[PDB]
Amino acid sequence: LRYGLLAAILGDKTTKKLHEYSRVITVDGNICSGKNKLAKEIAQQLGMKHYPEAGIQYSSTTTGDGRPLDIEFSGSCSLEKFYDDPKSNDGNSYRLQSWLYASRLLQYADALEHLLSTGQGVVLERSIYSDFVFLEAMYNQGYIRKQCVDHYNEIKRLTLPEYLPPHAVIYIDVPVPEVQSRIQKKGDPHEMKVTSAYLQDIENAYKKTFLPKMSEMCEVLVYDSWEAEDPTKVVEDIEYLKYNKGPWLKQDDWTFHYLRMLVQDKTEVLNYTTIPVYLPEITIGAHQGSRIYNSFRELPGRKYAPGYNAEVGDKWIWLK
Amino acid sequence: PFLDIQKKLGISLDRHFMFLSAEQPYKNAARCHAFEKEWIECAHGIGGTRAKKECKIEFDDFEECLLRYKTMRRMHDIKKQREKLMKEGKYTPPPHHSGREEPRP
Amino acid sequence: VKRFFESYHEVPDGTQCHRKTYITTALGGICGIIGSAYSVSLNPADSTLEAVARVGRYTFTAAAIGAMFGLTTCVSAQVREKPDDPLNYFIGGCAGGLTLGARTHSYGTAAMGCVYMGTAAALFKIGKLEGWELFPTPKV
Amino acid sequence: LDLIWLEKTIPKSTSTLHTNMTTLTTNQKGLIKLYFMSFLINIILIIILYSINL
Amino acid sequence: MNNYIFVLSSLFLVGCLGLALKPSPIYGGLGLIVSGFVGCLMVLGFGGSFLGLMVFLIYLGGMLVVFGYTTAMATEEYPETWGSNWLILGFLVLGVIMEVFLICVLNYYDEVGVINLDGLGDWLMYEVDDVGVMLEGGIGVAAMYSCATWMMVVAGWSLFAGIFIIIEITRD
Amino acid sequence: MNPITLAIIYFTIFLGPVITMSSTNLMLMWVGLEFSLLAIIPMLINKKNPRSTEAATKYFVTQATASMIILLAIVLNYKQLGTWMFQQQTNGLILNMTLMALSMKLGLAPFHFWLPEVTQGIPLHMGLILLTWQKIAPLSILIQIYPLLNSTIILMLAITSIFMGAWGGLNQTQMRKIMAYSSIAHMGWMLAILPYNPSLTLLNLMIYIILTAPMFMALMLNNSMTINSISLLWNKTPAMLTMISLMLLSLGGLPPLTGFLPKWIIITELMKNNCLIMATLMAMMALLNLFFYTRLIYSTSLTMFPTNNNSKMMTHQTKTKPNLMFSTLAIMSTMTLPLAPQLIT
Amino acid sequence: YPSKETAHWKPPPWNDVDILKEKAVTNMTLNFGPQHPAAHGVLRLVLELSG
Amino acid sequence: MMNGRPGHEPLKFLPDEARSLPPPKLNDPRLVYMGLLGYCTGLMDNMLRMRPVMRAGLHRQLLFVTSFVFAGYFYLKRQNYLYAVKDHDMFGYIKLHPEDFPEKEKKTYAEILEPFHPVR
Amino acid sequence: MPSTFFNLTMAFSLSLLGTLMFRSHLMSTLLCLEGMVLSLFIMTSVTSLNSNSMSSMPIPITILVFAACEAAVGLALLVKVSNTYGTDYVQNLNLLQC
Ligand SMILES: CCCCCCCCCCCCCCCCCC(=O)OC[C@H](COP(=O)(O)OCCN)OC(=O)CCCCCCCCCCCCCCCCC
Ligand SMILES: Nc1nc2c(ncn2[C@H]2C[C@H](O)[C@@H](COP(=O)(O)OP(=O)(O)OP(=O)(O)O)O2)c(=O)[nH]1
Ligand SMILES: [Mg+2]
Repeated sequence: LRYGLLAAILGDKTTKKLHEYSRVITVDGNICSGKNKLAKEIAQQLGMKHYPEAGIQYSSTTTGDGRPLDIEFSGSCSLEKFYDDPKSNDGNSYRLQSWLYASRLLQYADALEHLLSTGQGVVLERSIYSDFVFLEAMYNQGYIRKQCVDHYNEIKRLTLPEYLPPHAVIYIDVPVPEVQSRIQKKGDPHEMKVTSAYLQDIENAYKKTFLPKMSEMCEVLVYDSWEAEDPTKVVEDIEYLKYNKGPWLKQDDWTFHYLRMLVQDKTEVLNYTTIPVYLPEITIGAHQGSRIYNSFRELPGRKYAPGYNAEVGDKWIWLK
Repeated sequence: PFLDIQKKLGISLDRHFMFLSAEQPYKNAARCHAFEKEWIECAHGIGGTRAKKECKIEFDDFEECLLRYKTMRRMHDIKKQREKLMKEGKYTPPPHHSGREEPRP
Repeated sequence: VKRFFESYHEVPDGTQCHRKTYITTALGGICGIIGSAYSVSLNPADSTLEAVARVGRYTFTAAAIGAMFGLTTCVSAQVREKPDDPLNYFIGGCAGGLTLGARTHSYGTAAMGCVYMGTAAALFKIGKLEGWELFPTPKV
Repeated sequence: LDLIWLEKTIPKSTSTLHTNMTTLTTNQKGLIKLYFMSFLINIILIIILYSINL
Repeated sequence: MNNYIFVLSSLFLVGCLGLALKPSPIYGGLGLIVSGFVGCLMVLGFGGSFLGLMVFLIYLGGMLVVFGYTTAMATEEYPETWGSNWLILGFLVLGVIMEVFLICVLNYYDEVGVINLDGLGDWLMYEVDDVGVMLEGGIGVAAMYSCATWMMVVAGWSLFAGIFIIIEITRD
Repeated sequence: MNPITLAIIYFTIFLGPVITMSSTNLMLMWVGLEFSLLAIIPMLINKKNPRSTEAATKYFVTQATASMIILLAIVLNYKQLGTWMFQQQTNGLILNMTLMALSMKLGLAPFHFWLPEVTQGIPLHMGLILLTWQKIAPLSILIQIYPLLNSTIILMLAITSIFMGAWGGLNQTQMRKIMAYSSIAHMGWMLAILPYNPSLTLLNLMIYIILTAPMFMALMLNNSMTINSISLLWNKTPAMLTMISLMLLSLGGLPPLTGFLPKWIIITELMKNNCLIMATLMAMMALLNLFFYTRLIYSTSLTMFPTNNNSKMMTHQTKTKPNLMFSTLAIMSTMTLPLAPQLIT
Repeated sequence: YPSKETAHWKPPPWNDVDILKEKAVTNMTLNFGPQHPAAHGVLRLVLELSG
Repeated sequence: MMNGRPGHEPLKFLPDEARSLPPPKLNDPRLVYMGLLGYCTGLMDNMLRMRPVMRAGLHRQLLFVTSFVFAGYFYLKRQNYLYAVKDHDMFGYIKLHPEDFPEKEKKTYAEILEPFHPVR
Repeated sequence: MPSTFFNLTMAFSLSLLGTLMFRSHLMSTLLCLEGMVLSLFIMTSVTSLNSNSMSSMPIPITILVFAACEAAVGLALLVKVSNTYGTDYVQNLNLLQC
């Protein structure tokens, strides 16, 4: 970790390196509603770094060689199995939800570190402030239980208020039958095996909780599909947005420095996602944990620290 | 002191006002300056243990110099014995102890 | 009171049983007042009446332990005609432990107090016979 | 003897005594009013002990 | 005039008794203000007026700040004074009675110990320089600038550090 | 927390005990204690949550009351003897109230009721700086006046310190409370040896400091404040469990760990001064200390507690947290027993 | 080691922050006027003040 | 307890009289164990930072071993001086006060009568 | 002087008794602390004036400075307590027991 108090004293001031487009903009919508291309085009034509939706293998892609690892290393949770049978007795649904929240938290830490280190803004797809919607959809559809909901709320309470909220939240309003039609047109059969009640629960979670609680603390951009599927007018709105609220105004150099330390040391980022609350949906046990851990250390490029693995071409090991 | 930076470097940050017989502003000696001086020069070079036994005479002089416990007890008895004699009337105060004296410069 | 607990030992054991019982009862009562004060201060009662009731209970229990210990020690010394023998103090400590167990209404605490207080009183008697120093002044 | 009474006598009784003792010593209410009243009792007892030791 | 210092010390003890008995902090600050005034009077009686006047001024500013904090946040709807509670006034009169009893015991039983009725007023000023200039108590406090520069720098560093301490605590 | 305040506060924390140790004046020792307390308050309140607010308030009132009792003792000694040092004939009452105030500053029983509460609710590094740095200057003051202090009051304070430290460490589950009660037991040992040999008190203080520093570093590795939190260390950081076991056994004081050396030499000198009863009771309560240490070792190292899913992502990430001084202090606090004649004087 | 007098205890939070009940803000209410030189005699301005 | 002795200078690691002592041989088990402790410290550091145990940080291991040997040598010289001056003060006090340390005359096993305790 | 010093010792003793016996108000505790400070100041000043120790006359000013720093930090902690709980009642600061 090169950055630190000494680097801040020698001069790495975030407010010095900020500019007019140093914004966190999160695009959010339903399961299949114009979200991936919109964020990509916004980032492309405003010169920000685009971050797609943090999937199951996000940590695997951002660490090591970047190849997607085996699922037992990357969470032992399957979106396809959740779509096939959401009420399974192995606890796949809440395992997938918690793993996706951890991946989104890692992506938020990476985006915040990039913003506070380089000054370039970030365009996220469906950040950590819009994952309780999938929580409440699973809970209202009976897929998970109240203990899982309380555990997720506890992790969200421990990990949420240490970061800053996004500068702009863009929302795509697409109705449930249109989501049905787009999912049927996409062609993934597991994704066809979903319910309009589940999608309606997602949209209800949006409209009843996500939109106002970010409305009171950042700029909200609820747009229809026809206002969307045309990522230029939204860019003009983003350009002529005025940010006169939220906690980004009261931030200064040293608050940015401590936030940068927190987001650059990833162990403190994912510290409270590994709380020892022994929920049977998430807990593994000694034998399976040791087998998976030993296989992960015997995986190529993962036995030692990055830069010390001689099997992948690291050199001058004896001099460092 | 637990650590002796002041003794090693030769400075006296707080060693020069540790007691009454130390340096005083404008050469105004404190009370019992000579009695404390007799105690310090007695106890130097013999250690704390030998100071309590062999410098008892100088310390006992210094203690009731500063505290005057024996002075008050001696002076109280004179006032107590005089006041007892006034009830029986076999003593009278002199004029110079009754406020009618011949003053001198 | 230093003269009081010194006058505990001015007579050999098996003599002045009433005196030894009375001084031991006073010492146990003092220890009970200390323990009751600590208990009331750390764990306050619901009312001043409950607090003074707990102080009375603790003081009476500790005074009963001390009285039974001293009484049984002196009676054992008189019956067995040997004062300098720690088994008398062991019997007294067991009697104090059974008194504690009777006040707490549990035979397990009765036996536990018997063994521990008998061992402690036997060690006390051995130390007073052979000059053990509990709080020695530094000499080396 | 072995599965009942020696176990009831030495190890389990020692464990029970120390568990009861640690419960009684750490049954605290977390109130510094009580803590400072306890400190006052400690000060009073130390004054008494010094006065009787002389 | 001989027992003037004794009367002042008794008044100071009474003020400290009220302070320990703890009325509402308005009245606690008032009692400690009059205790500071009495302590100023005792320092002026024993000698140099500088120390007593300085502690009077310092506690005037200090309890200005204490009163401001009390009316800000250390207040309740019904403040508690010495006489509004029967128990507090009971320990007040009990403390006065016990002070009188204690000085009577030290007068009678212990004879010339710490308290003597006949010896009162005879041992206030022990020895004074009859002829002499620069004998006041402010000369030593001035000599803190010259003789105890370590004392000066630790007091100044305490105040500077404390400014930083208060800024960091009340940063919120 | 800008570097100006960081430098001022940390320099004052350093300067307090240095002034206290370097001063031949009892008043300057007192003002060094004032610097230490007043400087460490903002570092305690730094998290700005209600638990640290309670901890800072309790710490402030406790150390303030102890400081005023120290000042009473100093002023009474200055009235009695005219000097600014307890030289040889200061009053035993003055010496005993000095001992009371310095003991309540240190945090030993029965003045120990605040120490687990204070070290709970503060961050782990603040617990480390508290339990290590704040206990040198009061022990320095106690070392300065060792032949004058009351052996009976010190010995009873030591016994009750080790007893309640062992019982508290037996009871609690929280790491910071466990190290607080461990600290109380260790101050019990240091005070127990203090009237007879202050060099052994310094040796025990240094051994305890180099024992409790890397345990706190290992706690800072993952912010593990719970028995379960340190139990999933086998999935978090498996290369440290052996050092945790060895350091906790050294804290318990077994041979051939070098933490046996302070207790061994302390009871050697105590039996040289004929207090075998006192030494025996201290040793058995040290065995109880080792019992809660062994329960901790069973929880964290010898068994493998169940782990959760997000620990896979934590193992995916990399850390540079453990510093250069962790391994040095761990090795010097684990395997330094054959250097016992060099460690003692 | 749960007992009767300590069975009501809860574990401490993992981040050392306890959720307390939101205290009602006691912003004071001032009847500025009507008998006031600045209220022009006939204005009952009630003021919710913080400080 | 030696801090109040006559001619005690304050706060120096090695006084001039210590130079009169024979220095450590520099190949002795105390310094060898200090170097071994430094090597184990380096290996512990490598394992904790997840480097190869001895195939990484050779300069770091060399620095650890050398610094441990250096500090151990100087500390060992200091404790050798301290034990020497302790024995010197002991023998000086023994010579200065011979009436408190009398040469007791121990009799032989023909004048002393040890009691016999049979085992049977 | 001995009667005055005994009265000052008793004043400090009752102020310490009040400090050790908390009531509902942390500011009342701090006021008892300041009464202890004033008692100590008065002792030190009358002792220096009795012994004519102008070398020790800086000691009362030093205890005034350091104890006022203590008072400042105590008021800062009390404003933190009142901001957190609405009042400065010492029974609110009891949730660190578990
Ligand atoms: C015929 C010969 C007669 C004479 C010789 C008699 C003595 C023989 C040797 C003694 C043997 C003692 C054995 C002690 C250990 C066995 C008890 C034990 O294992 O207790 C376990 C229990 C904790 O169990 P835990 O893990 O919490 O829960 C169970 C499942 N989870 O633990 C607990 O609940 C608490 C355990 C406390 C620690 C016990 C070990 C230390 C004991 C220290 C004794 C101090 C004595 C002096 C005390 C002061 C003076 C009275
Ligand atoms: N159960 C669950 N599924 C999630 C969660 N987050 C994302 N998913 C699923 C929903 C989809 O099946 C899949 C991809 O999501 P997207 O919204 O990115 O859809 P896609 O990229 O196909 O289209 P779009 O972005 O809408 O243009 O991931 C979550 O937290 N829980
Ligand atoms: Mg997409």
